[PDB]
Amino acid sequence: DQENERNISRLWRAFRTVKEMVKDRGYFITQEEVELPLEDFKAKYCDSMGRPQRKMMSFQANPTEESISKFPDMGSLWVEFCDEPSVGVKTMKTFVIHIQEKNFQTGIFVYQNNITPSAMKLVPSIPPATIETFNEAALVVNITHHELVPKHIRLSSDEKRELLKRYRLKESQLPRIQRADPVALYLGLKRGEVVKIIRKSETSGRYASYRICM
Amino acid sequence: KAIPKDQRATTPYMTKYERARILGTRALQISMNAPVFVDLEGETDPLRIAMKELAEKKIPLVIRRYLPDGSFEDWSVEELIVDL
Repeated sequence: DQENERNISRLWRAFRTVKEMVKDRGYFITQEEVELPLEDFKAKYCDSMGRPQRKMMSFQANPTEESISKFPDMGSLWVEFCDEPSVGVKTMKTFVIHIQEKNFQTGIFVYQNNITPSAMKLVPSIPPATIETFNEAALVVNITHHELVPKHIRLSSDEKRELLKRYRLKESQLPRIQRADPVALYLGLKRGEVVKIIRKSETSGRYASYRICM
Repeated sequence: KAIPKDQRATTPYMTKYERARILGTRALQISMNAPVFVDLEGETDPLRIAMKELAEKKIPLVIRRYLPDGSFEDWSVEELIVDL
């Protein structure tokens, strides 16, 4: 079996997670399409001997009808993986454009060992559309499942213009969350969006709370 | 910013800090030789008098409660429910 049996098992979990995330992100996905066991996995994204064909895992995902009630202009999403352990500034023009034509809005790229500092500096060059970057060893486990982390939530540019109004709040007076905050990424927020942290409290069972994004 | 008598939101009760300042504030005024809108049943202490002026809710004052954002809500001692 050697030490490749695992190197896959991880790429597997690491996979599931991106599904979860992208569904929580408010897109269309099934519990089954997620609870996709290991067994069935092998036989689908592998070749002959038994290794992983990442460039075959990539895919698209769309906005549940529900997420359309709240966020109208939320475009469609696209995720991708790479068989290149050391991605380069060339394979990017490939990704970047693939989306600029199809006309999407959200782009999730999952590198393995790292990306060329020559590459990354191309993401913020095609607005509106936005791109994100996650390492594999990152997505291996969904933090948001952690005992301590409580569920956050994005708020429409109205549920916010409200939250403020109803609290006589000046944008800045609101508790903040780090753009690079684990969960801030897991839900891909932007400078401005607010999250509604709803936790459990020994004072009163529940306890709303909020956090803007700096 | 000003708030209508309506759309009122604050507590319907009186913060101890509210009462105590009123009480104090009044008594001070009383001893300042100020008009006293109640029958002094023989009281000679401005506080004591104020305390009465209060348990008959005949104290001409209005607490202006300020809100973090600047706007305020005005509440009279006639209204304010004095439990404590």
